Amino acid sequence: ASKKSVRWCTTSPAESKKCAQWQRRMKKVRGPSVTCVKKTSRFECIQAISTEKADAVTLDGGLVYDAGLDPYKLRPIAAEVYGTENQPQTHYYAVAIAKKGTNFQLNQLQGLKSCHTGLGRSAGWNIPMGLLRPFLDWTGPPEPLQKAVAKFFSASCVPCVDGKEYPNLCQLCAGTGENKCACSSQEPYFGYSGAFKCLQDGAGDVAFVKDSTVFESLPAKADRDQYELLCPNNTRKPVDAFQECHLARVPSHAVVARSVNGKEDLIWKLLVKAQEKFGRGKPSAFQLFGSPAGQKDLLFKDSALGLLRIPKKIDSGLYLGSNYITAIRGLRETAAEVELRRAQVVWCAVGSDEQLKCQEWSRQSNQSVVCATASTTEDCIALVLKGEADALSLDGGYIYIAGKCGLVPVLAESQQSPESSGLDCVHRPVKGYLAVAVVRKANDKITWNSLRGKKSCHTAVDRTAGWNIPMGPLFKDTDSCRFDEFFSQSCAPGSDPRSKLCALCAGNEEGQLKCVPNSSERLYGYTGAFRCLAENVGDVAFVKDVTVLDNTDGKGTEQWAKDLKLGDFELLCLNGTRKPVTEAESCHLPVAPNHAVVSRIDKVAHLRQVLLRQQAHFGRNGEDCPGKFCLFQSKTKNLLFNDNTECLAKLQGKTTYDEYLGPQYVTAIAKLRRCSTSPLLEACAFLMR
Repeated sequence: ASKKSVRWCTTSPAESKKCAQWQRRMKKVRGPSVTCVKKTSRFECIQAISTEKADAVTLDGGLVYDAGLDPYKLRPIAAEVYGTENQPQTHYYAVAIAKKGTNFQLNQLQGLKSCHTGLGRSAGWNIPMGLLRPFLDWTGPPEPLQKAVAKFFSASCVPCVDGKEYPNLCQLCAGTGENKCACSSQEPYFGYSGAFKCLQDGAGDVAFVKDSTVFESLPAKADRDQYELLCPNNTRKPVDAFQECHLARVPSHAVVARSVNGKEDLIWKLLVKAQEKFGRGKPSAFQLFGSPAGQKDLLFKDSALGLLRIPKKIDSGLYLGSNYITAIRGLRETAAEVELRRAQVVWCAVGSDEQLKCQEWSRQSNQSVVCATASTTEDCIALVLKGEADALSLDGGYIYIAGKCGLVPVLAESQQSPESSGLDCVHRPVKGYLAVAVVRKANDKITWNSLRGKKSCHTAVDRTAGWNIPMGPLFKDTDSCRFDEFFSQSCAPGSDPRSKLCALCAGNEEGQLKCVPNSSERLYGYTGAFRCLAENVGDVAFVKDVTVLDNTDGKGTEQWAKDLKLGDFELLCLNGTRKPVTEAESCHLPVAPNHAVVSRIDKVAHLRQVLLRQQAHFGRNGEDCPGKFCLFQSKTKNLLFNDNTECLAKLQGKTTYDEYLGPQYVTAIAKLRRCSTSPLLEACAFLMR
């Protein structure tokens, strides 16, 4: 029955027959135990695996999606690999090409001519018609999508579609006689290359193919320049920019297993060894990837050439991706459900209090804003990645992580600048404080190159300009994460009390907790970091440019911050040189960043207008904030937003995270980030295999 073995699920006697020898050639090389379970559809299999009847089965994207839904909750354990020894691939991008010159965008396709790889195919039919659902005027499932499309496009070529039922969908095809619109290579414009030729010849204005088609059809760059890609943000971009400009991403078929009591490891071990003996390119008379003459793709894809272990963090939604899931949703929901989702905004509250404030703003919003809630900030990003969440305001460290996972900044949290300010904050962009390295002019043997082994003064451990920024481009070159083996002695609150990072710190008026991460530690914060330097302790201090000229000119604190000028201190430029705190715009590390609202490039447009409205009513000058719930007033604890940001300000050029955080900041963080891993980060790095 349920021996110490993986029970694979079969959906046809043939498939069931390959699993027969599959099991036996196994005991012969003492690889793991594999018993088969005869079923009659992957779907039956999904039910089996979920009720311990079986343990594994390999499914395709659409089924991986239904397998992961709330009743079964299976998850992808392994991905098939395609391509070849030199170029292995685990996924590709569905794209939309069109001749350069024409100027329609993705949202302006009504009435044009279309070329499709084939009815039912993924890149040529389901993904682009699922996404363009909002423009179809189609009831839903019962009505033939094919009639909705016949009315959307003037004419097209869709192989496999019914000629005398929907003539204009076969109008542009080129097969002759009884082969026009055929569902095979008999129809010239069939498949990827075919749908593409259909664009080249001029029969259509758009072709729905995948990332590589142009490159396989036009080896000459000169030729390829004549083409453009229609991006999901209604913009056009060159053909080798499919990475940042595609409709969707379709992952390789996957082996699924249950979440709870999945038997994963045992399942992978069986796969690891079987790949080793009967894999691709092995002597074996029986091969995992390959089927007899008639049958095809038994258990696995004949074309497959291996399996990759999928990181545990990834579930069915992360594996599929938001664009893919939306395309699926768009092909099975009602014009109602689709419109509701497209219109409302789901915020991802983090924590209980933040969930509460969100529910509240939900009421006052009249449902314009709705709430999803996670435990960590990372899970919130994951929810927005799989389309279950729409937005979330993040700090720079995470804006980056979301930037590496395909997310883009929507609105920035402009700083209120504390004690009063001025209106028109939606267009007046705050620059964010400049991180800098201040040094005493009474010190000539200490310049930003020659810092190794000097006395350093830090605000605190893991603080934007007090640590993360300097230690970043001051450790990028090397590949060690020993930030303690640099700087003889440093004061960095948040470090081991007895290490060299907590040697020069002060204490609680001397006597109590030393180096402790707070005001309870004299030389702490942009205040103590400047004190640590002012009082000849450290050769350098890392704080904000404003810390110097905002604590000097006999304007500081106690006895130390008196009688000390500004032209008395100095900055530390990456350019090796060094001038006064005045020219800090032309001599500084990077710019600390402001928190920003992050989301999917598809949701940006609609998200921006909804947030500016929420601001007009609940904003700092909102015609309803004092009167009824204030956006920027958290239960004093920075919920959903920072309690002292004036308004959400429009990004003015900066539209990516690279543009936003800045080249210098991305560099410091990057180095830093690869020292302290982010399971979600490696999850995203994997999805780009």
